[PDB]
Amino acid sequence: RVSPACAGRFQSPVDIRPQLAAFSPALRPLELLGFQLPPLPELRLRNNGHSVQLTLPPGLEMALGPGREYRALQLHLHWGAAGRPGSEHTVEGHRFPAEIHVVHLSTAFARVDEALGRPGGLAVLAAFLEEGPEENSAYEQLLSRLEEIAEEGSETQVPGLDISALLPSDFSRYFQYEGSLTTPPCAQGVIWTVFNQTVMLSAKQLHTLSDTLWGPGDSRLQLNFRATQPLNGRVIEASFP
Amino acid sequence: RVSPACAGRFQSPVDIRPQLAAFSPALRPLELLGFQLPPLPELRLRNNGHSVQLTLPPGLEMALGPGREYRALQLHLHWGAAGRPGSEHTVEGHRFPAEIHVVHLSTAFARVDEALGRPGGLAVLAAFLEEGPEENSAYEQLLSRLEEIAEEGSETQVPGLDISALLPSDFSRYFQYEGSLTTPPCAQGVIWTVFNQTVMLSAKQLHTLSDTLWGPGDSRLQLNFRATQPLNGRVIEASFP
Ligand SMILES: NS(=O)(=O)c1c(F)c(F)c(SCCc2ccc(C(=O)O)cc2)c(F)c1NC1CCCCCCC1
Ligand SMILES: NS(=O)(=O)c1c(F)c(F)c(SCCc2ccc(C(=O)O)cc2)c(F)c1NC1CCCCCCC1
Ligand SMILES: [Zn+2]
Ligand SMILES: [Zn+2]
Repeated sequence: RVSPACAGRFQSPVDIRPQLAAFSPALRPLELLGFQLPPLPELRLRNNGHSVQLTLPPGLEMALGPGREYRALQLHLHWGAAGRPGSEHTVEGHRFPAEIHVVHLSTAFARVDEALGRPGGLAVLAAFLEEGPEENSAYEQLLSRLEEIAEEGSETQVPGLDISALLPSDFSRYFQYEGSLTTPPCAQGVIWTVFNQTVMLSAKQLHTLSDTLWGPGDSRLQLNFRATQPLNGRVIEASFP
Repeated sequence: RVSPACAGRFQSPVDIRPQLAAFSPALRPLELLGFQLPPLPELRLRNNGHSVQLTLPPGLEMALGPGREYRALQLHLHWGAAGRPGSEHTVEGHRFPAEIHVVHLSTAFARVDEALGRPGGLAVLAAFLEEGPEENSAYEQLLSRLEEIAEEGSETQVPGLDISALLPSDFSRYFQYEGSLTTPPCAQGVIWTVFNQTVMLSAKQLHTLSDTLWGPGDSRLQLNFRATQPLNGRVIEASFP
């Protein structure tokens, strides 16, 4: 009730139906610069009670295309529980075990509050997390620290790492649509890019993610995804036919 | 010299090469509501020395897509001289006799100065004017008042008119890209939408447009178009296959 933007017509997340997506060959491969960080200075990894977030340093540049430039602010995760998936986006009604969001600010804006609700002011890179056979070493750097931040509102410093190693290797094949933040204030104008390729974590890693953190009260931080929102006439674009 | 933004990477106008345009079926028909203005109140028509400009009232609403809405501010024209075309955009190297620009402000920005340089802050609808056998009634309402404002800096008031009648037939067929103002300050982040189809004016009308107005000094106000700029990797989109 408190935030009217959460009742907007063009909200996220959405159910991606690839057959109804529009092939748009203007959608070129995503470009990331400066994501391969040195170990120092350290970054802050926080259990904010709704997700686990990693705050990103200055100098991480992302482009959705020529002239569509962004700076990375933060990344965070959405996940489920034992035997329950918890991605935000779905594909043909299928929910994936978890989802990573890397949130960026258009280089036309100095602050988030100026970008909120402005077209293209914020851009999110989203990838699904699925079970694979191997321990994912980039994820392990964060997941091995969740026990330190089990309590709601706690944080810890972690060394810099290759942030791009938390995303799929295929930056060419993706869906793109305009939507909203998935937490209040649910501001619209957010460009969502959802990778075709998924990222693989071990079963143990997925369990660590869903079973370690606590939220508000004595409740487990689990199932922290927003319900699917209707496209309401928006057409999802795809970078591939 | 005065405006370094004019040497930016993502400037307008550009040469449109339809075979290299990217078709995206997500580009829906343009929606223009409130454009059928009544005779009163009257509108300001001004020779500002670079173009002739019609100030538009509040209530002219335009959408480039779902939730991507705009309000029209003004329109103005670009033209050549006797036996010389003066459109700004070109199509496969062909320059048309003239070009009309309807400039709009995004409904996420209260002021033009906030929108300048921000992606999608300003949106321009552009149409080519070419020679036809018949006098165009819509354009005559404006062209017949240019003699009154021949001197640089002079202005008059004209009755309200159907602004949409100045535009081409099919609102589903257009090209679109992101670029700049074509005059200082050459601000980037402008969404340009160029109709596929043209509008037709008589040879007398086109002569009236190019031969009536005076600029700065004792110069005729003619050939008021900027040179073609490189795409620099931008891909022009098309709303039709
Ligand atoms: N999917 S999402 O991008 O909308 C998103 C969510 F769905 C989220 F659920 C979250 S976590 C909840 C918001 C929050 C709460 C507390 C704190 C803190 O105490 O430090 C920080 C954040 C979350 F942090 C984000 N992303 C944030 C949204 C906040 C405003 C925009 C800029 C940062 C991205
Ligand atoms: N093609 S374009 O849209 O870039 C464009 C031009 F190429 C133009 F050439 C123009 S006219 C030149 C700018 C100007 C000069 C004086 C006055 C005045 O004293 O009233 C007003 C305007 C012109 F007005 C516009 N459009 C205006 C750009 C300048 C003002 C900021 C944004 C509104 C659109
Ligand atoms: Zn999120
Ligand atoms: Zn213009």
